[PDB]
Amino acid sequence: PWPEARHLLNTIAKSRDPMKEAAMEVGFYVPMDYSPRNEEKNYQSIWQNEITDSQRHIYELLVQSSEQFNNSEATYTLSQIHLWSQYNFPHNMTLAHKYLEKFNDLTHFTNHSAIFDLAVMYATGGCPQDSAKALLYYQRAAQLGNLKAKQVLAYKYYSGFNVPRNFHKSLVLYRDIAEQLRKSYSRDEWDIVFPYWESYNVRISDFESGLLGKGLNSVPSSTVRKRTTRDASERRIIRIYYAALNDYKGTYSQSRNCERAKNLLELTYKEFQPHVDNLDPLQVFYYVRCLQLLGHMYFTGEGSSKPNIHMAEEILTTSLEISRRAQGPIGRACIDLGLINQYITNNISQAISYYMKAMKTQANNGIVEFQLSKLATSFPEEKIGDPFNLMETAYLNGFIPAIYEFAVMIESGNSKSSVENTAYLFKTFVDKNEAIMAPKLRTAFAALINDRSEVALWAYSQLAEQGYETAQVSAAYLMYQLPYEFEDPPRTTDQRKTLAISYYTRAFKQGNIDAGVVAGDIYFQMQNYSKAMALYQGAALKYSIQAIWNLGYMHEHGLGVNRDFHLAKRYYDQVSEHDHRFYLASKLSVLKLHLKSWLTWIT
Amino acid sequence: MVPENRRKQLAIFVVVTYLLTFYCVYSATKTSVSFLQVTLKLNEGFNLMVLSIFILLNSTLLWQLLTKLLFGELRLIEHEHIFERLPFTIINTLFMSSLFHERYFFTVAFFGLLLLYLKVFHWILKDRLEALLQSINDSTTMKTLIFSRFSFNLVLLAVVDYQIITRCISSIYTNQKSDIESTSLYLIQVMEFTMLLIDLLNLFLQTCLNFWEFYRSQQSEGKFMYEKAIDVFTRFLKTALHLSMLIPFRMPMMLLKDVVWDILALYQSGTSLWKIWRNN
Repeated sequence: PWPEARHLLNTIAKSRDPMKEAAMEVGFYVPMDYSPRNEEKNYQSIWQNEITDSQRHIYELLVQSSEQFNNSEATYTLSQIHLWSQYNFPHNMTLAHKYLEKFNDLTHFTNHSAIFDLAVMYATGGCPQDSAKALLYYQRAAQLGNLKAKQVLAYKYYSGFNVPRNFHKSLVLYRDIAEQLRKSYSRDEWDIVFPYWESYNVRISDFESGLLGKGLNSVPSSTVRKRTTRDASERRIIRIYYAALNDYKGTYSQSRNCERAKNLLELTYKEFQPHVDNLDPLQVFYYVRCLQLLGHMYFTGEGSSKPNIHMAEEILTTSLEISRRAQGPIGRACIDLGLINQYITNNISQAISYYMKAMKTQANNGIVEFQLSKLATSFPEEKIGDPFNLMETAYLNGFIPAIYEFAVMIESGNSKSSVENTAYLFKTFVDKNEAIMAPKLRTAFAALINDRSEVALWAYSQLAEQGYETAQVSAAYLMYQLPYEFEDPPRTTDQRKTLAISYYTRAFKQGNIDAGVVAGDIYFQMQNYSKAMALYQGAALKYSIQAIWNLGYMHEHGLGVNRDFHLAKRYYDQVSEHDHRFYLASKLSVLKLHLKSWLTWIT
Repeated sequence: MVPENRRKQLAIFVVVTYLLTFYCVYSATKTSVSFLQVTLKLNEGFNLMVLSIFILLNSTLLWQLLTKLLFGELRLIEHEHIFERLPFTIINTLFMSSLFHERYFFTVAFFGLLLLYLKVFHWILKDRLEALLQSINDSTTMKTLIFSRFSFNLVLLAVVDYQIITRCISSIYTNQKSDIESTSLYLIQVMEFTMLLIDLLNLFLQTCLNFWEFYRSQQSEGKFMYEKAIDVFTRFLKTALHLSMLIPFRMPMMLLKDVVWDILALYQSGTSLWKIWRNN
């Protein structure tokens, strides 16, 4: 029965990620609490009304094929439907578990994706959790050579979580993963221009207010790109340039579209070329900026079938000439010029000149130092800096292949090669390449902004194990957010909270701050009062204001420590000092303290 | 003073003020996470202005009731004196408050409002003295009881100003810190307070002079001579303290503003001194 099943399934288009369809021509809701009864009843209603009868027929014949015959191939697809909620079917967390169980019985530990997902479900206790089976499955999935498995094992051994700490195994695994990832790239993309894959590494809950409040969180908000912006003829150039830019660098709600921007740039350049002379005051600036952008787009080849090297070079020389008067920015233009004449043509001296003329610019990120280091390695008699210093600069700036080359150089030589540093480097590289390891962030956002919330929890939970602190905070926040005061706390189960606490804790220990505060507040709500002091002190040590004030608050009441008002007023002075705007609050708190003091003096 | 329709407008104002402040507090509350966040929210401009309005109104009401308690009911002459002399000192407080920028915002207006209440009290006390002099009755003597009431008012003002000036000079001596601007502010408060104190001393000497005159007339030269003598004496005390305090600091603006009127008063004192030479 499976052949016709497939022939029908070929006609549903499992999922539409709206970030892309929004490129042809907002916000979302997160839930606050959780209850299996509500989920089950919503599931019943969805099965009752929403599903179309053709879906009924295909799904029922799928069930039949998966139950009668151990088809071992309808099993997997039904699994993926029920788990990632594709083909307009809803999320169930137990049916997926049962079907993965049957699949793993069938394949006898031979298909690694299923093994990985099963290990995740055994370590999260979503369905109780037990680390032993989880670690065994991670080992078995490393055997077959699954990447994410090796990565999560490395992250586990490197953070000391759930097992004793070890740097040797982590370094070995990270070197292996970096080797494979380097092998995954071609020579052109690695040398000439790096493929531009959109980043969705952002944490959730920054489009909204934030964590633990507004203007109170120490770590800066992380939303790198969202709809960049800033009267008849004048505003025309600003509008057209911003249209081009926002259409090139894709946003979070709307992904990128290239051919539109290409046609637009071509048209505007061809129509504005003859009489550029009269745009002297400011329009020349954005005009030459548009020229630079269009030239880079010609050179790379995106939005077209193939790059046009000669046209790009001509337009680039013209734009440079125009920039010479009014001395506009020359970063990307000279960068790309140096790039072309180094590999396309073999004229190297002019390339060195262009590089040295563009080194101190701002638009360069890491490419220049990389090219200079490689060239000095190929021809050392040029007396052009020191390659080690070039690699240090590049790595400190944030160029991806620079990380790998710098790691190789620093391990091959002494140069203070502590194993910790090498491990940290390789881990940063693996985490940051982000194009083969964690592609599911895009899928996660897609599922999020079409209201399918649970599957987003699943995806971020799977990622969080891989070490992406951003995934950790996003998952934890989706499982528990801090409630507005004078309002009931969330109504979720205990297991949900005892998982969220661990996620927040690891997120804190990775380097983030706010997670520590929210973890302390969670322990507070659960009325531990014992470990709370630990986390709050760990947050205070890094100059977190809310943590200080809360430590003062917990000291002054009898919980834990017993009413040492002296240290209470001391901490209130601490918080009043460390910042300015919060004077009034610390003072009013000390005033309430003194008031309690006098009312006790009465008795 | 207070017309009935003005009292109605006052009722409207106070109730709408309380409504506004409670609504804004509740709004800022329910949309917050912790106390500290709602504090940072209240510190925002608009709600800050609303709370300042509330504080100002309640403080003025408290002060008005305290005035009712101390001076009982005010006469029309006193009220006219107030309505006439207020704006000069009000603009002077505006000058000294705008002398210091956003850094010194709250405590400046605090102490300015305090000293404003004090100078108003001083003027009312002076005019009440002048009334007591006009309405004086010789059917009884200047008994220790009526004199005790009046001098009790006087010594209340004297002691409160003395405690404040001593607290402030102690704070100045203790805090020889980097914020010398705050110490200068404190010394400006001291200057105003001691000007008020010298007003107290002058009026007190005038009262004792009149009481000793009463004493001599009941039991047993022109009093104007000794009156002018004490007035120029107190003016000398002012000028001496003003110089001895403002020179140390080396202030460019308050110095000249005070000393120009000081030397005009000194010109008048030289005239009165020549009159004394005439009667000498």
